[PDB]
Amino acid sequence: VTQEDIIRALASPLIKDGMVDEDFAEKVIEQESRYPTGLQAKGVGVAIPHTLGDYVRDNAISVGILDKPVNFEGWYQSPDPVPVRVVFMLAIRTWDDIVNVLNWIKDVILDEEFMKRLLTMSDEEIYRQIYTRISKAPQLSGIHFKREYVRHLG
Amino acid sequence: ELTQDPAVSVALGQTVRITCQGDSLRSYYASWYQQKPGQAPVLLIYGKNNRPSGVPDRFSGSSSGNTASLTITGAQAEDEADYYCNSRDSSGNHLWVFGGGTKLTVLGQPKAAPSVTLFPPSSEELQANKATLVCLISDFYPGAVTVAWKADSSPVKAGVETTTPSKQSNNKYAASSYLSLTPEQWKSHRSYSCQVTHEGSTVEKTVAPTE
Amino acid sequence: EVQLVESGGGLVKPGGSLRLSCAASGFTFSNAWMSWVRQAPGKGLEWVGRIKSKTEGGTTDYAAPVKGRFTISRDDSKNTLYLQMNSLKTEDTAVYYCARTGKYYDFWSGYPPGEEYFQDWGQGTLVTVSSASTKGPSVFPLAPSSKSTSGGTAALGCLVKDYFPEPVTVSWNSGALTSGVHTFPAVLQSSGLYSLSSVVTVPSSSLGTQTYICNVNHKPSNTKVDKRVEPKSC
Repeated sequence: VTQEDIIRALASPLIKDGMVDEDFAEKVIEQESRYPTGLQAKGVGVAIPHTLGDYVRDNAISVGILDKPVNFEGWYQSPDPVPVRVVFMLAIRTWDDIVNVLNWIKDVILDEEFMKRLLTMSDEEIYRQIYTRISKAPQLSGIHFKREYVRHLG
Repeated sequence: ELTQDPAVSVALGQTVRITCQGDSLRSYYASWYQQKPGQAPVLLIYGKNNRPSGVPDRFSGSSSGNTASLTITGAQAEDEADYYCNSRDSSGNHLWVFGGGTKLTVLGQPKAAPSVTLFPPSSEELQANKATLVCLISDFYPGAVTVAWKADSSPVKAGVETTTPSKQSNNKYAASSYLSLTPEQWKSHRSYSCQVTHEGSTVEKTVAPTE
Repeated sequence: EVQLVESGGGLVKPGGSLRLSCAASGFTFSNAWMSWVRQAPGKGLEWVGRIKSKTEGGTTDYAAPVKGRFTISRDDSKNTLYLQMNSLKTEDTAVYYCARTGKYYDFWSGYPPGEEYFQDWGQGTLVTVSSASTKGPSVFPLAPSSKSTSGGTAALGCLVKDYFPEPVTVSWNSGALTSGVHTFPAVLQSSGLYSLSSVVTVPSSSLGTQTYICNVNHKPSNTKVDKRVEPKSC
């Protein structure tokens, strides 16, 4: 189960709600190969794939938990890829908004115990935990987050 | 809100640190610009320590507390310039606030005594009932001169306008000084002198209405 | 190559209005954030304002002393940025630069929404706000004599007195004389008028036989002056 499989699967429900252009997955794939988004958290790799806001109609996040790690190239330069198990796909129109979501995502990936639960919880439980967190961030109020925006892959 | 020393010197080939200080640097990065006289500013460093392509790796950026620093290793004469930091004030009168600028001078270039030429008023300016003495000072380094004027043997401490020295090509400096007087003043004195002091030694040129 | 060409600067009375334009090329203008930065003569850089890309929301921010007097706008179909300046004041006198503005945010350390930086600058357009009126220059020869000359070479020049506003350019023999030419920075006299000088070093033995003309150009007053500089009988 490859990088393209992951991106296509996380883009699918955004495409279905028309949140994004219908070729959004291919645009994220091409942007990931130019500007990689693999990040090293403490015990686990994270990726935050996205593309330009011109391709998004309305703001949303799509979350993926990988049963086994998948290599993503590093956000930061590194000879070795980042083995990722947690993926936040972003569909954000504006620069100002995306910088706020990334700050927020940093806070959750440094939450070691929340990340610990991300690896074990159900789709439903993951939904409720992220939804609560998002709703306590007034700057995140424009971001749409639905139960079908969470899934496991593999 | 962004403080920067007005002037700093560095020996040729050594390292200089140009630091900028303000509250907003605690939370945001500084961008750094080089500006030479007569030209547009040029971006040197942005973000943490990113260089635009074409900026030499002698330039770097760093940050510590409420300060940010532009470091230039092995300074070259071509690095002489005004350096400006910029950052986010976000509550002040300028969302993007510049420091006041630091002029970098590179010491250790070859010393050169000024070449001085003084022109009297032309016949055409006199016929137009005006008169200017023109003192042109060229090819000196370091780029600091003191200019004084004399009427006859007496100094003239008003009516004088001197440009701050500016780099030529060839890395020497040039400056000008103008003495405005009336045609009768010119015709009335025995002579006027321009007196240029550079590194404690003085070159005086004299003109007289007689010639 | 990136190219930013400002235009529209000139002399204008206090309370007047002026519009600046900047034509961009060499990059995708409609993706770009674009700023205006100004520099009063002899002074530091001052940010004026910035307009975001349309996808970013197209919003403007302005410096406080300018808010409610200046407006920034953009025509992406014509790759042009504008600065509308109303209710102008003498303290608005400055060279106005248009700057392509990049944006940066560091994931692990950055603070939203990150930083803006001025990655490409045009050459600037000079805006002079004053109640004084245009004045062309008076050009006078700085004639060589035995009180110039340094043996094999001699300095001769031109004095460009009492003009307003800046700039003045100077060439010699219609630009056919370039080596040894030095043109000095202008001086702002307490009258409010500018003066500058331009000197050229030439062979001493040519002074009786080679003609030397300084070509002075003062575009603010549509004035050109060609002044022949002749050797004195000294």
